[PDB]
Amino acid sequence: LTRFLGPRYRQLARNWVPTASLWGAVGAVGLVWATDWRLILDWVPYINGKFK
Amino acid sequence: SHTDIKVPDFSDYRRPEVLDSTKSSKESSEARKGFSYLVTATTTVGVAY
Amino acid sequence: RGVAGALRDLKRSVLCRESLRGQAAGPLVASVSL
Amino acid sequence: VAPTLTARLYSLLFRRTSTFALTIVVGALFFERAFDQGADAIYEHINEGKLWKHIKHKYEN
Amino acid sequence: TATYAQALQSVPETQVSQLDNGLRVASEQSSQPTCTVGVWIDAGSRYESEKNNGAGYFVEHLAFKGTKNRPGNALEKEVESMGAHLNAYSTREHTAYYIKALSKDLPKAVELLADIVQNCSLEDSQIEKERDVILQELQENDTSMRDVVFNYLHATAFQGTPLAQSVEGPSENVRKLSRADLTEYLSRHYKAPRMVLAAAGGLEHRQLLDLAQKHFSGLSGTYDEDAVPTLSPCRFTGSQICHREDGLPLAHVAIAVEGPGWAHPDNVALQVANAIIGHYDCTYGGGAHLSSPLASIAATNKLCQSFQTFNICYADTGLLGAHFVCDHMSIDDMMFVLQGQWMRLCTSATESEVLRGKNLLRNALVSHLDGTTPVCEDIGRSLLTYGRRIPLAEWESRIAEVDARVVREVCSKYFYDQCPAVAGFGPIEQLPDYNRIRSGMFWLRF
Amino acid sequence: TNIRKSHPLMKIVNNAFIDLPAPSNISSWWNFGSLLGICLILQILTGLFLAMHY
Amino acid sequence: AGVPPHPQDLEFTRLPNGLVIASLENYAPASRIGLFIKAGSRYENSNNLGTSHLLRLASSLTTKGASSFKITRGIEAVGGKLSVTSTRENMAYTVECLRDDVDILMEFLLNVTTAPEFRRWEVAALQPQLRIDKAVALQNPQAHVIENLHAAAYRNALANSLYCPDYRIGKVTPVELHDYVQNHFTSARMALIGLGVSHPVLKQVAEQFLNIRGGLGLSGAKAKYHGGEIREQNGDSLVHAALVAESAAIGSAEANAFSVLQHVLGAGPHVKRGSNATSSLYQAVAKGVHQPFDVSAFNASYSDSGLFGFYTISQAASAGDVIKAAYNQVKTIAQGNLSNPDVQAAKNKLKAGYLMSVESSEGFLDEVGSQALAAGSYTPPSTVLQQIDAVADADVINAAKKFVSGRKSMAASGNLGHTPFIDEL
Amino acid sequence: VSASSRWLEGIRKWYYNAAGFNKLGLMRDDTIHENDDVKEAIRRLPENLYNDRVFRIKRALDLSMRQQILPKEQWTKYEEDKSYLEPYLKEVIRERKEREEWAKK
Amino acid sequence: WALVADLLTLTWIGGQPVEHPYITIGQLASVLYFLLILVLMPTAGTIENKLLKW
Ligand SMILES: CCCCCCCCCCCCCC(=O)OC[C@H](COP(=O)([O-])OCC[N+](C)(C)C)OC(=O)CCCCCCCCCCCCC
Ligand code: HEM
Ligand SMILES: CCCCCC(=O)OC[C@H](COP(=O)([O-])OCCN)OC(=O)CCCCC
Ligand SMILES: CCCCCC(=O)OC[C@H](COP(=O)([O-])OCCN)OC(=O)CCCCC
Repeated sequence: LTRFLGPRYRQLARNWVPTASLWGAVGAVGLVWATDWRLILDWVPYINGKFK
Repeated sequence: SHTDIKVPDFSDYRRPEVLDSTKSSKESSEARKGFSYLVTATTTVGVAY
Repeated sequence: RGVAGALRDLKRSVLCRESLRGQAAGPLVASVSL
Repeated sequence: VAPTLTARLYSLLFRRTSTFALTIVVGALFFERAFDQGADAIYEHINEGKLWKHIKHKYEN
Repeated sequence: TATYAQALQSVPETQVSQLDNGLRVASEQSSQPTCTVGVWIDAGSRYESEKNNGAGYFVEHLAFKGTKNRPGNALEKEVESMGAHLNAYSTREHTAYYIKALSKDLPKAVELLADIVQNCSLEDSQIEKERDVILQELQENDTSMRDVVFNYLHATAFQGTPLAQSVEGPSENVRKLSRADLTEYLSRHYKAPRMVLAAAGGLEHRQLLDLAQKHFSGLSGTYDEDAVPTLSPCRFTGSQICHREDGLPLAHVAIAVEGPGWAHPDNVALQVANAIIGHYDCTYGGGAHLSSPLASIAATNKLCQSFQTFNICYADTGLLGAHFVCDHMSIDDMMFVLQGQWMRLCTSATESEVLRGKNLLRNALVSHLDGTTPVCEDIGRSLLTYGRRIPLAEWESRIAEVDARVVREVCSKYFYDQCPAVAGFGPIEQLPDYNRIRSGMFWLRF
Repeated sequence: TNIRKSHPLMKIVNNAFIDLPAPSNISSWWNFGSLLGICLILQILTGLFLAMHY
Repeated sequence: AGVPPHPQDLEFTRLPNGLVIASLENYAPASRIGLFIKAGSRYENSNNLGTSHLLRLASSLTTKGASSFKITRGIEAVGGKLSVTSTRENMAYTVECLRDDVDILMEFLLNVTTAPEFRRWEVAALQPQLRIDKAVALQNPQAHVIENLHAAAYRNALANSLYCPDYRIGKVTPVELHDYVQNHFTSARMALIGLGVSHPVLKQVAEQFLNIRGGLGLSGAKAKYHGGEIREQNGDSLVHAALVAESAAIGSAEANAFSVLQHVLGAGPHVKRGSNATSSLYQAVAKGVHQPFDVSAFNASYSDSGLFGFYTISQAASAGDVIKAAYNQVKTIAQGNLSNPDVQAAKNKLKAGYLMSVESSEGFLDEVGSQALAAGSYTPPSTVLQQIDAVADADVINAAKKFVSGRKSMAASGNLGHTPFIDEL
Repeated sequence: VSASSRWLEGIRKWYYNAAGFNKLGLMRDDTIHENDDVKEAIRRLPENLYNDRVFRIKRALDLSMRQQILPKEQWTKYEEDKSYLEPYLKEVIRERKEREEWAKK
Repeated sequence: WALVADLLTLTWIGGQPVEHPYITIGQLASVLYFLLILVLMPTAGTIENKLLKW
């Protein structure tokens, strides 16, 4: 449990933070696009084709 | 005798950026890889739709 | 790397007389390392 | 001449697989609207005056 | 009491001088009673054409067989009688002839090197004798799978260029090479601006420069004719060559990407990354506890008999990668673990292992420059490639600059998502397809 | 060594769809094996969604 | 200007317990420390053959002060090296690292040499490495010929092979390893040599840790020359053969005579692809033999005996013609046919080769370590050249005479259908 | 050393006889769950202790089949329970802890 | 067996109306369910390790 507490294991977290942050954007944008989530999509310029 | 083994000529198959044997291939590596991956990305964009 | 010194995987062939010189011994020594 | 567009597309978007995916999911969002908008415009043009949305204004009130 | 940093300052400066005919003369003095002296020429198979390929390797067989002033045995008897040793070698870019002898035998040693480089006899009776000798050596080299697989790697990686050519040349060119082809090769390439007289050991730089004026002055230099050689770039090609031979008991595999070349500062960081992966042999003692994950896994699961990383440097190009030999059912596992370590270092290298790679390099650099002959080689080769001797204190500065960020950036620049040149030989049915190898050069998780 | 080869589940998928040695010269008439698999799955999905209303 | 510093002298010290410390401060960036031990294969007997081979392979097993994991990772972390070199007389534990890390590798060296545990399971896991080590060594045909040459020459204690007999692989026990270290790794059988290290710290280390009192005294188990022949019919392409007679123990003046005789006859080339003009053995065989071959004088000098002769490589059908031609060439020197210029050129090859063999720290450390055990002293090179100059032409002749008249030992491997027995020479 | 430490030992002997693996002839280290550390320690046992462990487990599995136990005379006495595996398992754990401490740097 | 009897209690309470005192018993049995699995049974295994001296 406490094997992963040290300098090297914090360096590994540093190296994968830019990647893990991008997969979260891929998942987030993929969730908004797949469900047509209007809360987020209404703020995008070209996808305002709703005509409420 | 293995020094007789020359590699055949692939000039009929090489892309235009890779024809000159005196020009580095690094100058066109990004463009060549970008094209085939643009084909893959556009394909995934189509299947996603 | 392991070493065997005496001159004072199929390895290869030594056929001609030029490559043979130096092969004849001249006291064994066995070295081992990491 | 600077490197071609496909070269700057590779190093900037396609090198990392994570950005390669972010490019696709973002390209899928705009492609859907642009393709559905354009494709519907071709269907309605070929069928002008026949669909209900064309004869809709006659029966407003 | 002296620290490691202070010991790098104590190494004597390498004194460099140049004659009026372009011949550079370099030396590193010490207190030794012995010394090494030689001539490094900027010639090799990369300068040869397809018709005269192997000509330099032919001249190497004739360099010690007689001169105009010392015909036949006369050269050997002088070298042997003073207890000296005479040697030579030829790569794709450099040719060298050097003598090991006592310090008092310095003037005779330089005199012989001059008579060798300038006044080679090349008797027709001797050329026919060496014709059969080189042919036997070609048959001998065929049995060394390591020499074969690395010639294949050059053949496929630099296909269509001079670097694809091997040093020995093809069997047909050694049979039809005339004396005129060889003299044409000598007058064209053995020119004073392209040679370096290097020495190391107990000797003052003055007597070397005097002997340089005394014996090498009679050499056309600084303007031969409108026949100047110039090395053009050499195209690298992602490709694969597979010599299937199931009669051999172990497979040989060499895989590599394109390296930058001699002068690029990135070679230091690349060598640090290669040192982390390191090398393995079945006679190593460490086995499972080795630091390198590839070596540990290779020893624990017995994936190979050996592997080695390499960074081969040429002018503006090179071969960066690894070579291994293994059982026919371990070629896939070995390729998988190898590529996984390239990708791991490209993306997620850590600080401690990078320090190990820097320490392995510091020990390798100082252990190699121990003896007059290694230092004499470092002097000669560096003056041709770098145009100077890079002091050990400068190598330490460039090594100390490397950290984990440098390795991740530098490894990704040359490894990540790049087309390798693959060469295989032996029972290689299980060698992965090139597309699968090419897919191992990136990670979908990254 | 390799997770794809040693895991009890992935080794069956690996030895069937990934690392299976297949001939280098099978033509388009060998595509109908997978197409039959797709048709069977395609008929089951649509078949099930029709059973929610039939 | 560009000149080097003033080179220091080698410090040398004998402790009253028999230990020998010798150090040189060369101000190099690297340091090198060697512990040389009179524990080579000669101190095995017929009940523990191969124990010193397995010991040579066990340098990274667990010690009382450092586990096997720590030794491997600890040395590699600083980019260091740990080696074990063995001869029939000595074992040499050598350690290399940058001079800022001498303390770390010294601690590992002492643990490996003075506190090995030889754990039952670690030793068992290491047994198959004997088969791999021996197989890699014995693919040089020179190795097995010289194993058999010593097996044929001596009744005991040098007949013992450098490599473990096959029947012993897996049979060497941890008790035998413990007993081997307690008996032979003692103060009066050891020498602590160091480069890039100060003399006080070595002498300090020597007095703190290397004071192991003798479990077995300096053995008087003298090697007894007997002579004989071992022949190995195999499927090699060429016949290897060595013909030898008892010559002289190392350090004696008669040993220097045989070393000069070695270079009068020829031992290894000086020119890449050269005809070897100054080698009288090679020219003597090339007279009556026009096939590919090689021939070299063999010289092996030990503490209490020696073997001098020559080594031949030839086609199977030319094996007798090559051996008889070479042996006759030694007879002409024993009959007096030896010029003074011939002896001077031999002294130049010998004197030059000795100096060249100590250019490097690796070769210098090995020479100082061997001198410390063989002689209990350090003889500088200028004194060594002085001893070579003292060899007379008559001494070279009498050494040839001792070979011609001495009871021979012979080892050969190949297709031996035309390889003579000793009595046929 | 005192009357209270005999009561802690008293309940330990109670729990020992309540655990009941002594009724099958087993020892405490025979019952341990085999993880990677335990498997290595068992691998390092000398031949005699390995063969003894194998037969006790075999005899206990034979009893568990029949739903039987040994006579009380042949039960494992708490005072005689030999921790034959603990010194080997302590050393295996100590080595792993060292590998895990090097991995942190 | 406290987990079984506590589950036999939830079974009994489940087939009864939501009225006094079944409301309180059903809440106690519900907490006892998750407390036995998450807290008590793991703690017993640790106590048992100490009594055997490991
Ligand atoms: C709940 C909400 C969740 C929503 C999530 C939405 C996410 C949308 C997709 C984004 C993921 C992309 C992953 C990726 O891009 O990695 C897949 C792989 C890479 O491509 P690559 O090899 O260029 O390497 C790439 C090398 N680089 C990176 C250096 C350039 O993509 C390929 O290879 C395969 C492409 C071929 C497409 C056809 C597959 C479908 C199956 C058959 C369809 C027809 C019959 C059913
Ligand atoms: C090999 C797989 C299958 C085949 C070849 C198949 C074929 C057919 C065909 C040809 C029809 C006639 C449809 C029509 O004329 O309108 C039909 C009807 C039907 N099938 Fe399937 N089917 C398959 C699988 C399934 C499965 C797995 C289910 C249920 C989960 C299913 C549910 C139905 C239903 C509810 C109908 C009646 C609705 C209709 O007629 O469209 N089918 N099937
Ligand atoms: C896992 C199953 C999820 C089912 C969601 C669903 O079917 O779609 C509902 C909304 C529709 O978008 P909205 O802008 O009308 O929003 C209307 C809000 N009711 O989409 C969402 O908002 C997606 C939310 C994802 C959360 C996990
Ligand atoms: C939801 C998205 C799932 C993504 C999985 C994926 O694409 O599989 C990997 C391959 C390409 O990667 P590679 O085989 O070069 O491996 C790279 C190793 N570094 O892609 C394909 O061609 C496989 C076809 C999948 C059909 C379902």
